[PDB]
Amino acid sequence: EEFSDMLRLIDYNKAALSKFKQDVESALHVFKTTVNSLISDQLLMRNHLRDLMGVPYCNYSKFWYLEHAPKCWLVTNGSYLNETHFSDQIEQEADNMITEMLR
Amino acid sequence: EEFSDMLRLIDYNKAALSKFKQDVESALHVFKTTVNSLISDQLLMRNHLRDLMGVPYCNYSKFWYLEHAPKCWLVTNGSYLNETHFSDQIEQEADNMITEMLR
Amino acid sequence: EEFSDMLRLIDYNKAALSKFKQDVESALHVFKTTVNSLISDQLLMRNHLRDLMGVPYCNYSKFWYLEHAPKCWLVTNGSYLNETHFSDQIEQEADNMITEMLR
Ligand code: IUM
Ligand SMILES: [Cl-]
Repeated sequence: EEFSDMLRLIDYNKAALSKFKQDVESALHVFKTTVNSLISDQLLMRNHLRDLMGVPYCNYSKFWYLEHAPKCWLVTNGSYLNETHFSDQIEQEADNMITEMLR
Repeated sequence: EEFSDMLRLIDYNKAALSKFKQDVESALHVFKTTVNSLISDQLLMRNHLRDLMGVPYCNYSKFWYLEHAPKCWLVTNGSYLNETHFSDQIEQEADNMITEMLR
Repeated sequence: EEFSDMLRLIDYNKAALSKFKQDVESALHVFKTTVNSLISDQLLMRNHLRDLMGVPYCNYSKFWYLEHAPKCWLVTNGSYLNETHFSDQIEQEADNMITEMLR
């Protein structure tokens, strides 16, 4: 069946996207952990170096800065990256549609 | 219609990819802003620490280094990350094909 | 043919995903190179600043930390990011199925 072959093509596209989303999530977890470690060490350095004491903080808060973005310090204990977890709401709706179709 | 159901499956795959591209773009903007802040603070530190004055710069330019990649300094004011914006050229061509099909 | 039009829609979804995977791989290579340069410079700084000599290393190894994640140093010469290359196993299986279908 040509019908069967087209369903298989759709299934491959769906599976390749799901695997790529998982792979990107895994990669970003490694990047996030690494960048957070650099933030922690940079803060630890700053706290142990008296020659840096006169340097002011920019006091630019996270969200305003993300929308608007030396000098002054930009990195603070508010700079840590949170985990990235991609929504599967669309894929879940597709899965619900398939279960229904399957008669 | 089986026809209608298959169009719906294609539509879900298309929408899930578009949402994931937007989500990745949002995530990379946060990562980029954070890494740029670490570059700025690292440069600010270097400029205020006399014990680092004898350390040379590698003088490896961005593009050659990206293709070829302590020691000497690697990070400079040329290291800042630019914004990432993913092409939708293929999706735009698909949208043009759909508008036409729709008779 | 409606058949021909649906194959074209599947082809656009497949191509848009392949292009996006390539684009993400290109972007992550730039981010990875940049973060590795920040690690190298942070290590170089630490090695030239006597005021940091009493600061201990956390001695948290990469894999346990990635699963479990100042203080002590988190960044070491074991923190460098490796290259990210996304599997195309599913897409390769789809390509093999298409070659076969094509009679
Ligand atoms: O510590 U004396 O410069
Ligand atoms: Cl599809």
